[PDB]
Amino acid sequence: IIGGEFTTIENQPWFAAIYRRHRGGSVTYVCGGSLMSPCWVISATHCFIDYPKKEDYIVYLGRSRLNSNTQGEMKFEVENLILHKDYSADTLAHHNDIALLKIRSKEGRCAQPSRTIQTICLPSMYNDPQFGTSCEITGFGKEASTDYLYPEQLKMTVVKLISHRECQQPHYYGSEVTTKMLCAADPQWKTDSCQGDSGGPLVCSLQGRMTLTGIVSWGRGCALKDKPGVYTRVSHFLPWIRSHTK
Amino acid sequence: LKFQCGQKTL
Ligand SMILES: NC(=[NH2+])c1cc2cc(-c3cccc(-c4ccccc4)c3O)[nH]c2cc1Cl
Repeated sequence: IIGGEFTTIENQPWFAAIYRRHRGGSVTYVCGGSLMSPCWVISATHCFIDYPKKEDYIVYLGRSRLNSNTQGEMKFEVENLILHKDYSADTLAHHNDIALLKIRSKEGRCAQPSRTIQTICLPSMYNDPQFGTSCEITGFGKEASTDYLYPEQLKMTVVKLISHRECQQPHYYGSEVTTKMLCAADPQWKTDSCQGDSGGPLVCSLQGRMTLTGIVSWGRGCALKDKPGVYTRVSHFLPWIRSHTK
Repeated sequence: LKFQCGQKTL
């Protein structure tokens, strides 16, 4: 996250950190995700596409730091890794960039609720907040587009949803943004999501609930003028989610 | 206790 503040998982208790193991001993961060129900975490397909071997990923819930432990955290294995059928990327956009990970602890259990582990709510069918709404994004992604390391402390920031008309302006993203995407930016192009925040949540309040409105997916640069962050429009994928989380 | 989606507790 560019700008923003440093926070603790109690402020985003549904945030999931996904890492990949390497033969050799290291573990590297891959993407963020969100807990939808006790056994399911949703993220973005592009985070797994190049290495879809589930046995090599680890998921942690209740984590405020990247490589050090947080007391209360839970470690999980990926029982099922579901990528979207129709996922495609072009020169910028990723279409149908959503993925599901069914998690299982080494003891055979799913997530358990605590002050650091909570689920986030799903929107109702094609129901979104109106443009203008301020939503928050959280993650361990880059703090500057030139950095080559991720922060150790979790960050959060607030961005506003913008209309498709504004985002599809030729000088923003044009037709690359579709109806299954949402754009969000900072009025002053000061704070934004960046590489590493990928797969994580865009949370807004809908009908009184903190709802997972988007998944961090793509953007040109990070915090660049007239280059909003583009998120997967979760409300348009509910049938697909249902199809696997029944 | 049990999950209540969208609720933070601080
Ligand atoms: N708000 C933005 N401007 C923005 C920037 C980036 C940048 C990325 C990104 C850049 C390089 C690699 C990956 C990546 C590739 C494979 C696995 C994981 C991440 C990214 O997600 N994702 C992004 C998502 C967003 Cl909204």
